[PDB]
Parts: sequence; structure tokens; C-alpha cells
Amino acid sequence: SSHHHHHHSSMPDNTIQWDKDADGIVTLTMDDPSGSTNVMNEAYIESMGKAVDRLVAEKDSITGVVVASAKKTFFAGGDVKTMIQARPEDAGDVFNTVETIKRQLRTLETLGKPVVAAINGAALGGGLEIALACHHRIAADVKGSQLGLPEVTLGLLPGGGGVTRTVRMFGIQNAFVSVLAQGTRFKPAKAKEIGLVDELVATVEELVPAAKAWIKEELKANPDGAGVQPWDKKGYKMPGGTPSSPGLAAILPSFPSNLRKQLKGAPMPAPRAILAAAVEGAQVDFDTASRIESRYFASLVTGQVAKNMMQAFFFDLQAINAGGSRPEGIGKTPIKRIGVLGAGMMGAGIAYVSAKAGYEVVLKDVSLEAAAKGKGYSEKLEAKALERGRTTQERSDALLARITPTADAADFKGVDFVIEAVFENQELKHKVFGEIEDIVEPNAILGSNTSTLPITGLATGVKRQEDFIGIHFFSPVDKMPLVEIIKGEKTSDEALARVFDYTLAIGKTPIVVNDSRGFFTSRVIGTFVNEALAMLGEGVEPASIEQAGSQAGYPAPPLQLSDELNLELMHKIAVATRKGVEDAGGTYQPHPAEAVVEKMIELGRSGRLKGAGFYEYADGKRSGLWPGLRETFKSGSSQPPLQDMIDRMLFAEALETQKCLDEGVLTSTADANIGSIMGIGFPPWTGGSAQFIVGYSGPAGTGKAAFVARARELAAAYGDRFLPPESLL
Amino acid sequence: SEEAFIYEAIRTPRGKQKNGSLHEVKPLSLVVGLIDELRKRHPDLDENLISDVILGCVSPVGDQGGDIARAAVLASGMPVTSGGVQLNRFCASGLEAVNTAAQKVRSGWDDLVLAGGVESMSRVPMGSDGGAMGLDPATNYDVMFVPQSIGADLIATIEGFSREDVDAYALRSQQKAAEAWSGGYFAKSVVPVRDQNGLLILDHDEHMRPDTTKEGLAKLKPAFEGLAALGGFDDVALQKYHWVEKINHVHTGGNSSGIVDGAALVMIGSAAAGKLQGLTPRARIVATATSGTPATRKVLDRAGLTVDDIDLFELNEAFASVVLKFQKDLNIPDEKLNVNGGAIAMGHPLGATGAMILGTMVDELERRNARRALITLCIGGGMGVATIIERV
Amino acid sequence: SEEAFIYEAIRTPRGKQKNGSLHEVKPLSLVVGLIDELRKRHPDLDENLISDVILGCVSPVGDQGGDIARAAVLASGMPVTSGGVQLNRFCASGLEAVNTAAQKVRSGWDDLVLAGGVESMSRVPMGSDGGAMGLDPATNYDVMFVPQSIGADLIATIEGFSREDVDAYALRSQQKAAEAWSGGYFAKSVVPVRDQNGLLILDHDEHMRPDTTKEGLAKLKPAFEGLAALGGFDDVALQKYHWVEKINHVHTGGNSSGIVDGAALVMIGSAAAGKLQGLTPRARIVATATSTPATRKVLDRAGLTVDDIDLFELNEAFASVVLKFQKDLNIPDEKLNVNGGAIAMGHPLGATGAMILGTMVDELERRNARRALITLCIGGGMGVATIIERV
Ligand SMILES: N#Cc1ccc(S(=O)(=O)O)cc1
Ligand SMILES: N#Cc1ccc(S(=O)(=O)O)cc1
Ligand SMILES: N#Cc1ccc(S(=O)(=O)O)cc1
Ligand SMILES: N#Cc1ccc(S(=O)(=O)O)cc1
Repeated sequence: SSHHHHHHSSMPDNTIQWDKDADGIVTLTMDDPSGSTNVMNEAYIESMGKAVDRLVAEKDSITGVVVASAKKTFFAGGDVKTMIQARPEDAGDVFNTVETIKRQLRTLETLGKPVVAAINGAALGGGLEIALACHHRIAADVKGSQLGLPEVTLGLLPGGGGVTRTVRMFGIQNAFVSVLAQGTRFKPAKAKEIGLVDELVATVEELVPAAKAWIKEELKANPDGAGVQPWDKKGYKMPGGTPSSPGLAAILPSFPSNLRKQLKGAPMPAPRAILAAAVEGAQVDFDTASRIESRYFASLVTGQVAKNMMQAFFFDLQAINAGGSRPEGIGKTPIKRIGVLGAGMMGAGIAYVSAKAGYEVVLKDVSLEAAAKGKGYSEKLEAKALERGRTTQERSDALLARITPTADAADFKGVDFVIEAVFENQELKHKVFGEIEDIVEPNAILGSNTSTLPITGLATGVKRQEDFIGIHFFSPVDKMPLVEIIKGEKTSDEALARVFDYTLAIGKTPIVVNDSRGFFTSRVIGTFVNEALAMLGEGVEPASIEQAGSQAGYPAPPLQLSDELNLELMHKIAVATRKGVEDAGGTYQPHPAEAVVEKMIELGRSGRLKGAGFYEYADGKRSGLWPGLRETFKSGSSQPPLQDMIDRMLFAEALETQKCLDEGVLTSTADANIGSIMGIGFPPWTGGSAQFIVGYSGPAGTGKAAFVARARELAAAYGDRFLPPESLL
Repeated sequence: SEEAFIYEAIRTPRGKQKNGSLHEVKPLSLVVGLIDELRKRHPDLDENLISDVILGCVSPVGDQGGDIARAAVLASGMPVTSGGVQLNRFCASGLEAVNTAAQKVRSGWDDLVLAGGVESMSRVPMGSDGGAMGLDPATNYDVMFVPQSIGADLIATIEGFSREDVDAYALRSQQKAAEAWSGGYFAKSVVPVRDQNGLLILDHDEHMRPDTTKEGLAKLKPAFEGLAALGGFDDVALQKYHWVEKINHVHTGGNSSGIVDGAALVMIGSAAAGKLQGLTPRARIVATATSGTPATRKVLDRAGLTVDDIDLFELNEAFASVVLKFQKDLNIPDEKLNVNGGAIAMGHPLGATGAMILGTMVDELERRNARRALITLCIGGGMGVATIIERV
Repeated sequence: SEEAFIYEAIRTPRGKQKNGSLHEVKPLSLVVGLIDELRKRHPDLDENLISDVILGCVSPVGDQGGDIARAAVLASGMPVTSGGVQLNRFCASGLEAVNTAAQKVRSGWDDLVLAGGVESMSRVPMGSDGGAMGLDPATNYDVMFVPQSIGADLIATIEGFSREDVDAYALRSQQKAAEAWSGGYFAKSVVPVRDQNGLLILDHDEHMRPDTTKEGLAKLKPAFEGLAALGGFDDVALQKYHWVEKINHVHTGGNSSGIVDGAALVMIGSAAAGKLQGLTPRARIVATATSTPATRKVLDRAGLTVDDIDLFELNEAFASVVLKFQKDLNIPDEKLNVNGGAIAMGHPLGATGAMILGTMVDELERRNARRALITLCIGGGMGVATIIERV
């Protein structure tokens, strides 16, 4: 009933400045002194509580309100340090906190007076929820400003009235699909078109004057409804209809099944909770709907998935984009002209993301014909972006004009950054780099896009071994956000920093990995696909294997991924691992997946590149599982639970990540988590392959101890490769 | 305890969905017309003996709301002490009302009961009552809701029934329904619907297409290949039945039950109530069971019978694949299954189909002079009801 | 043949209508919470041996449509073989579910059955489902449709119950309801409603006004003046009861039943099914009847009279219906609705019959008495009645 969280016997910081003008318009300027961004913390709830108590006390002399900010952004984010420590016994405190917050916005919105949101910069999460409580929203059309409710990307939901208000404004379907389910971030112009914002202005200086102008005109033209939201009038009708209307009730039972289909069965509870609160709230009045939204919010905050997604997509990403794995005392070295060796899907994609970022790119291949078709990869990407309307002809032509196809080694004049993407062969990369190391600038970074071959052995083919470095991209390069920076034994600290800077310049995320056969991504993705092929040899139905991959949360099912990895490459990788052990005198213990791999090579089905893999391919498209697959491996003779298939894949990658951290391959769990999600596709609800252990949740318990207990269950039934390393015991 | 006997079992004709003859007739008028027919056949029946009226109704809303069983008691001039309860148990409602009537007599605390069902799907379509699930995405999400049409398609993919196999059964149902109508088999139990002036509205099951050919069925397009990914129900089905790769959509409007209007009434009572009113039993309720394919075995395990003891099997033709699986799983001889056609040809009025196909078996038992019939309903999934009757 | 016993009888508290604590809870969740309570009290129960779930529901539309009993079986994770059927017999639906479950036990073709009712009247008001005898003018005209409230005022007119007489009973129902709550009578049967976080939503019957006086009761204005002159229901009533001149309207919101939300569940099974599952019977279903002249029908069927009954439980739809029933069978004042009734605690249509049945199961045990009689929708019409024995 109060706007303050406590009502019994320290004190927070005041973050809102009170200015009332002559006409009676009060301006609320948010400015938290303890940060450059206004956030949803205790200092704000106390400050906004005082201002709301004061608007009610001085209601007889106040004629309108303007909500403004003094930072570069409007209001974005919350106190994640506090939310992540919310345990099940805290549900009472979480529920009461968001009820107080929303009661503050509820009083401001039913004040009987016009309230205008002067959105100067970015309003995200609680920021847009504050602006949604106002009656009119004007935004400054500026570079970098974003408006949206991205709570779902952290395993949460818009708990400060975002779900109830967007549903009341746009209806159930348009609110869920366009704003809530994916946490889409909008540009000020896009927000005006979808109704999130009403007017646009050119600069921030005009905002408060434009708001006060709107207040003055609103009190003159339409006084009866001044300060009244559409849903607080007698004749309100929800767009698209209430749940009990005939048009919406015909498709309503199909909303959860459509959501069950986008997630592919993955256990991510936030979108489910959003759809529930949206629909359940559209059945009652606003204040009851708002309270239902609090209860669904509290259950998500006290859960495990939210802690995993907050740990990964907030804290872990903070440390990476702050230079966590970058060397300390290194300066900036601008890049003039990039050289790419190889016009395959990798080199062409590398040239595209570099050109899109504004860099001059020289694309070299063994023939002009092949080089010209490599630049055609960017033509087809710019064609789609023109038809869809994401880029202009001016922007698109300048992008394509920074790519220069060539077949001549002498066209590498003045190149100070090499990125080789040729066939993965030890003595080919020696020949390719030998013809380039003397033509390029004497300070040129010499990068290699290698998946498994160690960089230390590759660097012996150039004279400046200090500037040879691994730069591992992921297909397709325009969509995959991670770059795996691999440090050889002779690679200097400056080369790491210069490639680190290049990764952020092209808009990707870098992890830093020490040199080892398989690096991190290729070694961990192999354990995932080798588990699935092991199940196929054991006799599990192939359809169950693929469902097990999707319901676990992976972006691509494992048998589909294997065809794209090519079984020929997978086989000679196992031959290299077998040689690296038999050369050290030891005896090689093969993976049971190697028998399946050799059988598909034996039957002439080595993957997608050869037109036949576990799937069939016709007209350049995947066309169903190969019918003869069930007879080759006697499918159906082994029917384990789906949760066991799911765990075998998740645990194989989690254990292998742990062994990568023990051997010094990775240097931090932040690199392991983000590198597993953005690199190989480990499910986002886990917070990463390392967070999967500390955050494990199963029917037997929670945490590292429960993970160890489950891995021992898997080991007793499926093989000793699931026995946890000694570093977990 | 006390044996429950069937004394009468009548039903309206089934009127089709589009341009149907029964679209103007309130569903309360469908029941009342059957109540008046029972008076015409037993004008000296003491209606104070009747102690309850149990009507099944899947969509008790609108014209079918407010306890339609009680409206019928009052609108038809039955005594106020004759009660009136509506129930809903999906496709099984018409048979659950009969079994509940039989159980109320077996308990000894009731003597004579009217049971049946009514459904005007052309005026109150399926789903009009809302749903404790569709208005609740959380429940819908967790229980993995799948409409029965997709599940029938999934049964055909798993059991191996092709598009020709389900069409072969649809052709069989239309042929046997036409022979039963031409043969006069339904002359004494299908009560023509008349208006307030006594003028004929409907006298036959107008959903029938007795000129059906194998080619006409092959030209129909799959009916649920447009609701599959439109709601994502094919993917939701395959997340549960994960060993299946692709659902074969073989069910069309020609091998699925028809959306029709109709009602049915059965008179259940004890032996003492029969002798006292001057009524001769037509059949006896031997056993009932509720389970879910396993309700058929549970009712046989209760009467001490096997498949070979039953002379007639009557399973609702909601979908062809459901009936075909039931046939293959219990090795049902083709000459014992839905001998007078089924819902594919004549229609499936949800709340009333149970009492409609029970009365179909009482008449066919007497026409053939056979002993036992087995009637089962809503078999698909977890629910399902079965009943065994013996000719008296 | 078999004997129907009661093994458990639980119910949610009853949340009021305006600013009600259960308004945010879906009715499906009200039932599931009571199912999970039975699990908490008998975790050893083989739910495969539960063969049906029968729920009373008078307005089965919207939140309460689509066979809400089947939804309860699915949403609570009960076996898919546990059935699920909804029924409607107006005010008696809850007790009709219990009696039907008892008859299904006696017939020998059912072993263990869950029965009860649910009704969220603040989310789905009565009449929301439609109905012919209200929305079909030909039938309505012929049967002389009159709401049950006008009929209650008519009863007070004929029988001669003054406004002072109905309000005096309304006070006793509030006093007995307060005494039962303060004495812990409801501690083990009223299961508080919690949300998905374990937070408390409601733990008491909100509709109660334990500080009621007869001066405040007299201040209330009659509740069905505007309805009787909206559609002329007084005139329609007096056309059939043509010997009475004017209806005396003595019923208000303080002497009629409250409009509330709630649910109740009763576990009914055979003697053999109880031994296997380690269940102790708490009561026995002696007889059930349907028709004042439904109470007699169940007395003759059980070979009992009024003197043999220890406690009488009549739903307090309106005060005059209970007073008339008291003078027709000479029911002593200390045997009639001993722990309050619907005037104080509310009348959640489809669930009331199953609620007041559980109230007598506990008062028999607490008083160490033999028999009790429960009846609803009474006064000729379409009434139901049941006699239970304590075991
Ligand atoms: N919003 C919010 C919120 C309030 C309290 C807590 S805590 O559990 O008390 O640390 C966590 C989150
Ligand atoms: N707690 C919390 C919280 C953090 C970030 C965001 S946002 O999605 O980045 O605007 C929203 C809520
Ligand atoms: N033989 C051959 C041949 C191959 C490539 C080219 S091209 O110059 O790269 O287009 C020209 C001739
Ligand atoms: N970088 C890179 C790269 C280039 C060619 C091939 S392929 O073996 O020719 O398909 C694989 C990787």
C-alpha cells in the first residue's frame, strides 16, 4: 500500500531532481550519482517513492509531469548484483519489491494529470517500463538510442508493468511476438512505427520544451481525458480482442504450441512465463493483471536458468568486452588494408565482415575466377539486404567497393593484416604464407583460420614467428559472433592485442586460447557429435537423437551438424589424435563413434559436401533422414530415456570444457561460457559449458555435487568417459 | 446388484453442418421431440416413476447451457421431481450418461432413468465453451496439448495405415450405412423431426454420401496439413513421440467423422420398474468400464468374456485410423465391426453419439437375434468408455 | 452391495466477490491445489487405483469449460486413466458428484473415486453460460421463469417470516461461523491457497462479518427490488400463486448467501480399496435421494426418522428457505447448521454441496455423533439429500 519498501525504524542516494515551473509543470530528472546510467536499484525505488509521495501531496498546484534524464541514456538495466543472489526463500522480498515499483508507476499514471516521457537516450527494461507508465512519449532521434524490453534475454520478464502495459496497448499477439518474447531492441524511428513512442524530435534540447508544449496543448484541447490511459476509460477494447472474444479464442490454444515449436522443446522457462502473464492478465483488470505479472516475475528470478543467463550474458560478457583476456600494456594500432587468402565460404565471409566494418580488403585466390566468385558471396548478401531494406544502394556499393578480387601474390602491397583461410594442411599453409610474408608490410599480423592444427607448428613457415597467430572464424562468418584467438608459443603479446582490437572492430566477440591440438571449440564440438554417433552405433533411433539435440537447446541437431562438418575431416582428425598418442608410446583408446564414421565413409556417405550424409540432399537442400540408416545400425534395438540422451551430450561437452581449463587451454570461465555459447552453440539456458556444472539442476540436487553425482550415473551406464576429472572432486 | 435394462432407445436423424435441415431447431427442441415420442409409444407411463434425466453435452453453452437436461424436463411437461443433470466427458458423454443411468439403478437408489445426449454443432460449434486449457497457456504448455485430429494422423504413421487404407474403410462405412437405410433397419428408432405445426423438417441422416467412390475420396485434400505448423501441433506431437520423424497426414473430410446435429434418448430401469409400467426389456447392461483400447479389455475382464463371445462391435468412427488400429490390435473380424455404418457416413454429434450408437446395437441385436454387443467410445488417448449389452 | 465410505474431505477457503483474494487464481488451479494436498497427506497412494474424478460446476464456460475435471487430471500429473467428468445440477452439483461417486462405488464397477466441485463466481458469474429457460422466449414464457430470489421472498410471505425473522437467522449463522473458526473447527479441512512461489494468497473465509449486529442488518435495503420491477417477476410469480396479494421482500445481501470462489474434494472408495492403500474411512454414505420432500425420500430409504439424525446441514441460499425447512420437520435449533453456513461463508455454486458435506464429516468426529443429513437446492424443485454415518 506504500510507495516505500520499508515502514519500520541507513539511507540510500537521491537520484531524482524536483523542478516545478510557474505554470505548475513538475520536471523529474533522473540522475543517479553513483553511476553514469540510471538503473533499477534501491536508491531509485526510494527516490521515486519520495517524488510520488510529493506529487500526491502537491496535486492541487501541479498541472503536469515530465519525466527526463540527465545521463546520455534515459534509463537502462537493473541491479544484477542483487538479483542473482535471490534464493527460493527470497520470493516474498522479490514479489514485494516489484509490487512497490509498479505501485509507484500506477500512482504516476492515474495522477489525473498529463505525464510525458522525455526519452533522451536509451530506455531499456525498467527504463521503457517507466516511459510506458506515462501518457505520451517523445524520443530524441539520435545515434545509438534503443528502446525495448530485453529482460527475456537474461531469463527474466518485464516485471515493472511491461507485460501488462504492452498487452493493453498492442494486444496479446502483437505484444508477445514483437516486443516481449525475444526482447527485441528498437531504434527511435522503428519505435514510432509500432506505437512504442508517439513523437520524434531531432535533438535532446527540444525534449523538455516539446513535452511542456504537449502538456499545455493537451490540457486545452482534451481536458476530460487529460492524464487518462486508454485502458482506464469506460469504452476500452483490447486490440485483437480479449481472450474470451470469438476471433482470438479460435487461435489462442495454438499460441503455446507455436512457442513449443520455436524453442524446439528446450527447457527455457522465461518465454512460457511471459506468454502466461500476457494471456492471464488480459482476462482481468489492470491491477489484478499487474499482480499476476509479479508472481511470474518472482518465480523466474529465484530460479536457476536466470542465474545462468545473468552470469553469462551480463557478468561474463562484461569482463570480455572490458578486455579481460587482452594484454595490459598495449596500445592501439589502426588497420589500413586487410589481406585474405582463400575465396571459400570462410575467406569470402571474412572479407564480408571486414568490408562491412569499413576496412579495405584484398581477396586473393589461385585464380581470378575463384576470387571473383568469392566476392560474389558479398554480392548475394547485399542483394538480400537491399530487397529486405536494411541497407541503401549507397552504403551497399561502398561495402562491395572495399573488396578487391585478385589472383596475383603481388597485389598484397601495403597489407598489414593477413587472414589465411585455405585448406587445412600443414605444408599448404607453409607454401601459401611463404609467397606472402615478403610482399606485405613488415609489421603485418599473419593470422590463420585453422580448426585443429596447432599454430606453433604452423608458425615455423614464416620468418616473423612473433606475429603469426591463430584467428578462428565460424561458418557462416556473417552470422556467427565469436572469433577464437589462438596464441602460439612465440606469438607476442602485441599480436594478441591487435587481433583483439580487430575482433571488436568487426563487431564480434573474442576469446583467447592457448595452443593445443583441437583448441577449445573444435575439441568440444567433437565430443558432442561423437556422443550422437555413439548412440547411433548403439542402436538408438536417429529421430530420437535429433530430438535429443533440439530439446537440449542446441541450434543444430548433431547428425545434421556432422554432415556439415564432413565425415572425411572427422576421420582424419581421429587419425591425428591416434597418431599423437601412439607416437608418445601409449596405446590409443578409440571413441565408439569412430566405427560409425568409417562405416559411412565405407558406404560413400561422408556428409553434405558429397551430396549424401545421414540426411539426403536434393536440389541443394536437406531432404529427410537417409532411409537405409536404420538398417545399417539396427535402429530401435536400444531405447534409453530421452533425458539420458540429452545429458550424455551436455555432459560430454561440460567435462571436456573442464579438462580444457585444467590444461591451461582456456584461462577463465568467462571465456569458456561465452565461447561455448557463441562458438559451438551450447544451449544458452545453461549459462555456458562451465556454468553448467556450478549451476547444474537435476532431480537429485543442485550444484557441482549434483553434477558429479549425475556424471557417475552416466559413467556406470554408458562408459568411463563420463567420470568427472579429479579437479571436481 | 439389481440388473439395469434398456427399455427404449430412440434418436433424431443427423442433420449436416452446412445448409443443414436441423440448423433452425433449438437443441432443446431436439430432446423434447424424443420425450414426446416416448409418450406416444407408452401413453400410460407414470412419469412420476422417472427420477432423473441425464444428458451428455460437450459444449454446454448458449442454446445448450443452463443444464439442458432440466430445461427438457420443464419444457416437455414432465414432473418437477424428475430432476435433470448435464454432464461432459468429451466424445464419451452420451455413453457415460447411459452407464451412469445404469449405475444409478444398480445402486438401488433409483428405479427409472432417462439418459442420452444432444448436440447442435451447427449452432454451438466445438470449442464454444472456451476451455480450462486454451485460456491457460501454462497448462497447455506443460501437458503438451495436441488436437485429436493430429493424433489420429500420428496413429496412421505409426501403425502403417496408408491413405488408401483409410479411404478403403471410409468407402465401407458409406456402403453399409446406405444398405442399412435402404433395408429399413433404422425405421423404428430414428424419430423424424417436425415443427410446431407438425410439418416434416428432417427424416434421414443427410450427411451420408452413398455414391462414394474410391476416386472421389482420393481427390480430397488432407484436412490437418493446414493446422499442423499453423499452430505447431505436428512439432509438439513429435517432441513427445520422438522416435517418429514425419507425421503422414492421411485424414481428410471424407474419412473423418461428420459435424452434424442430433440427439438420442435411452430409457434405463430395473426389472421391477419394467413390470410395474408394462414395459418389456430389449437388452441388459452387462458391464461398463472407463480406461485408456484398454477400456474394452477392462469391460471384458469384468463380464468374464473374450473377443469371440461378442457378436457385434460398435466403435465410433471419429477417424479411420482409430478404428483400424482397434481392429488389428484385438483381431476383430470385419463382419462384426460397425455393421450398419458409422460416424463417417452418418455424423458424430459429440454429446449424443454415445447414446446413438448404443441404440443402434440394441436394434441390430434383435434384427440378427444375437446375444452380446460391445460399444466403446473416445478410445484415443487417456479417456475411453466401453459397455457390454446382452439381448433379453 | 458394496458400501461407500469417505476417506478425505477437504476444501479451499472461500474468497469474496469484490476485491477478492481468489480473483487472480484460475479455478483449475483451485482444484489442483486440493489434489496436491491429498498427495501430501497420502504419498503412498497408488493413483492408478483412482478410476474417476467428478467435479460439480454450474457455469462451465471460459475458465471452467472444456471438462474442467479432465483438465485437473492432466494438469496435476494424475494418470491418464483417471478419467474426468464435469456435471451440472445447479446448487446441488457438488453433492450430486459425491452421491454419483458413491453409487459408482456401490455398483461394483468403480473402486476409488475423487468427487467435489469448483466455482469462481468472481471470474465466471452465474448465467455466463446462457441457457434456454432464460434465453429462449417461448420456453421461458410457458414455464413461468422466476429467479430463485423472488421465490425466497414469496416463501417468507406465505409462511409469514418477517424481515426481523430472516435477519435473526442471519445473525446466528454469522455467530456460529465465527465460533467455529476461533475454536479451530476448520484447521484440518480448510487448505490455504498459495501461489507458484509458496506465498500465501488466502487462508480464511473472507466473506464473514463476525461483528454483525441486528441494527446493521436492518439498515440494508432489500436486494431484489430492482430485479422484480426490471422484468416484472413479482407479477409472473403472483400469476401462479394467485391467492397471495403482495410479495414482502425481506431478503438482502446480509441474509442471502454470499457470492464467492472456492473448491472442495472428497475421496470416495470401497472398503477393499481402502485397506490396500492404507486409508482409514472417516464416514459412510448411508443413503442418497433426489426430489423437504427430498429429505423424507432419503429418510424412508434408510429406515430413519428425524429423531435418529444428530445433525442437519441445509445450504443457506436464503434465510427463509432454512426457516421454512426448520418448521416443516420440527428441526431443533441446536441441530441445524451448527458451524455456520453460506450466509456467513459464501455459496460457490458447484462446490457448495461438497463443501458442506465435509463440514459435517468433521463435526460428527468432533462431536462423536452418529448421523448427519445434508441437503441443497431444497424446497421441492430439484433437491438432493444424503445421510452419512460416522465410522
Ligand atoms: N527486484 C528485486 C529483488 C529484490 C530483492 C532481492 S534479494 O533476494 O533480497 O537479494 C532480489 C531481487
Ligand atoms: N535485474 C535486472 C535487469 C537488467 C537488465 C535489464 S535490460 O534488459 O538490459 O534492460 C533489465 C533488467
Ligand atoms: N584453364 C583455365 C582458366 C582458369 C581460370 C581462368 S581465370 O582467369 O581465373 O578466370 C582462366 C582460365
Ligand atoms: N578456412 C578454411 C577451409 C577451407 C577449405 C576447406 S575444405 O576442406 O576445402 O572444405 C575447409 C576449411
